[PDB]
Amino acid sequence: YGDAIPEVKAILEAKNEEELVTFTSRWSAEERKELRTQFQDTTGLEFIAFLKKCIKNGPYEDVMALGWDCNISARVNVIKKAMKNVNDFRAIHDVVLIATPDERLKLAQAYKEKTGNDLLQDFVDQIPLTSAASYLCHLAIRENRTPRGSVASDAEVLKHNLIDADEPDHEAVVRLIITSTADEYKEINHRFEVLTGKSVQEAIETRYADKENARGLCIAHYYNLAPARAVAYAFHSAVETQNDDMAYEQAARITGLFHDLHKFAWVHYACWGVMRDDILSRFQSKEANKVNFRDACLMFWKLA
Repeated sequence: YGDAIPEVKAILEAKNEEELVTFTSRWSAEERKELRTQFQDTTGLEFIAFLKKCIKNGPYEDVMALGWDCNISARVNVIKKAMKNVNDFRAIHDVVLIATPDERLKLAQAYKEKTGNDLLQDFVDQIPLTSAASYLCHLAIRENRTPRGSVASDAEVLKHNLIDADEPDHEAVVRLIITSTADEYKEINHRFEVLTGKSVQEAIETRYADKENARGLCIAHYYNLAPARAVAYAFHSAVETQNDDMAYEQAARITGLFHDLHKFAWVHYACWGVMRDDILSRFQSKEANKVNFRDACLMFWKLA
């Protein structure tokens, strides 16, 4: 790290976003953490804040700042930003839906240590229970997965609420999905497809006109099938977003949080296209804070 510290300090001082990408590519998660520690010991500067001070704000900065951090710290930062003003359910969902029970516990602990408040209590105070999106937030952190031995009837509950009913029972749908074991859910999913001739994704996206709602339910659904499939869907949802500010914001977060943990998202993305090719095609902005995002994104996903 002795040579690498002055190397990256100089890259940052030059605002050389291109070289920052290639520099970052050299290091494992364990090495990034060690490098930040030594960087601060040697230079007196906390690495992430210095990176943000040097690199102009936007999605390129976001992907780098999230990607260089420890994953749980990154998640805490994302939740706080998401809840500061109008709740950004897309960001909260990414954090709490794409999470093992242990990741959930570690997030709760880190969030309490950082903010002095329990995550669940902040959800209680700041997220009224109305929409599917709101129920996903609360139930994701409250409820565990347990077998029910009712695969046929659970598939019927999904058909009834997603397709047949005048209005879905949002809480019942969220509870069903969030509390399903992976084994039972694979079976529920198949039975739903047989019963309806539709994918669960299609049924959700047809029913829920609010994009945050539809997206969050699809993430929870896909997580049950495979964690990296939820990540692939979320990435797809970013790619197909017409508004560049939003598409790049979402892609930066998803990449920063999940590029290592869910490295095989590209396997599941193949449903929609070749992930490498779509990153290249989609992220072509000339805006200064976006121009180098594509290359950062490819690097973090090992698709360069």
